[PDB]
Amino acid sequence: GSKPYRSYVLLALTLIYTLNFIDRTVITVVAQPIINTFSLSDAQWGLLTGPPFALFYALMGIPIAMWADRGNRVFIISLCVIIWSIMTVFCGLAASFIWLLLFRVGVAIGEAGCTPPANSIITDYYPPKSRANAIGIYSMGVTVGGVMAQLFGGALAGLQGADFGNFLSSIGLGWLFSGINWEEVEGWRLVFVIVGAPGILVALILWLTTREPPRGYSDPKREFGAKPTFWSLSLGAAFVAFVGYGLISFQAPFLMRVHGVSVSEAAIRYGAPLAAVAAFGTFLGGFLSEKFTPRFPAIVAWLPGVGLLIAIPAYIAAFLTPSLTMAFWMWVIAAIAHYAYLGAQYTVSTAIVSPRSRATTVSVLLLIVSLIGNGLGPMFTGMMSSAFMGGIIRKNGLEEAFATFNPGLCAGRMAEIGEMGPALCSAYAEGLRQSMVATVVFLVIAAAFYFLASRTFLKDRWSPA
Repeated sequence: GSKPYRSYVLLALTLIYTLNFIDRTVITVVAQPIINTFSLSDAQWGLLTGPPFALFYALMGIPIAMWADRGNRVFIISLCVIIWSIMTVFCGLAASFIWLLLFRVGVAIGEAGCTPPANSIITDYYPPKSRANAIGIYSMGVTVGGVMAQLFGGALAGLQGADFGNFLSSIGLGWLFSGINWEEVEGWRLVFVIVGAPGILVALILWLTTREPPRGYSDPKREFGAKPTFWSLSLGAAFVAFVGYGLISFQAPFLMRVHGVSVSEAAIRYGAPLAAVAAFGTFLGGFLSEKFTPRFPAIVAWLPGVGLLIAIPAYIAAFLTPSLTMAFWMWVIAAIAHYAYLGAQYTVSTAIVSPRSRATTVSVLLLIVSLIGNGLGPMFTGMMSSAFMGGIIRKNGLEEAFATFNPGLCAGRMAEIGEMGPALCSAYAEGLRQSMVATVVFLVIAAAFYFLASRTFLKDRWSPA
């Protein structure tokens, strides 16, 4: 590399990764908007925000990783950056739920090929003396990306299509002003397009300015599978992630339906704070695992899963509370406890395997936590929400009214729904509220696995003696 040049390459890659997480998570900011537009079932929203990232890892990251090792240059990143940028603007342009769902899978496929190349890139650029600093910096893209998604998404939502159309026209793009009724363009479309578009320019800049480092350069010169502790730590993390993904996927719809916050406020005043908090708890739980190991590992107050068990009431309080102020603060407490156990299980998994094998140990564990947590979490939370609403409709005989239900009318056009419109809106709020509570009860399943891990830990532990 070179004293400031490789630092530029590192910044470029970290920015890509931040943008990767911006595109990935901004979908949760504009949830209810997309739902209103297509009159989607919460079951459908869970489907859109869950299983499509079965293609992110299991069916694409493993292929692309192999491609990077025996493949081509920086091109692979800049190619993927364009793919998931294009697919993100196509989401803005989606005609229907299935088109939206297809484009989303495209984003997933594109993002699969971000980090595996970027790790190799950094590794060859950086000397072992400082590879870990570089990679830690790069990793910050997740935290920054999560918080930026809630900030940029929040800001861009509530931009009127008319506003954007005037802007485009004023900067010389009347080729887009003509043919589009900007007054009827939904804000969530501008979010997707404004967010995804500039990534193509970014990809081009990366490709022009970042040189493919020589493989292995660095000029400044699977035993876990046999262990029950590993599979326990994996499942408990997949259930901690399950709840996290479920909740994030419906976080803003909840806050809107139940407390009447605007899309922007949902994302700016709650979304981005809680994202930071969730990262904070994640780092904290790994830190505490490292700090408090006085020749005593798997550290945790006796009855290991009890910290998760504390998060469950804090969560349930937040959901059931009529004060939004207490909702936020209880949620902050609950996220800290909750995401702590995420980082704790990450650290402990490296305690049961030889150093040479920690990479593949964490890789498998994260594949598991993705497929199960991201793949099922939102889908459970959606289905239960739809189902819990169903039960209200049955109990109150709302079926006839519901047949003409369109979530969007709840905003201010409840009379237009019919005689039982307000009933249906409260059912729409309560179905989700009840599912949010059901969701976090899965932290019982998670705590159960954490306990099971502590039972087999000291047999499966790794010691250098």
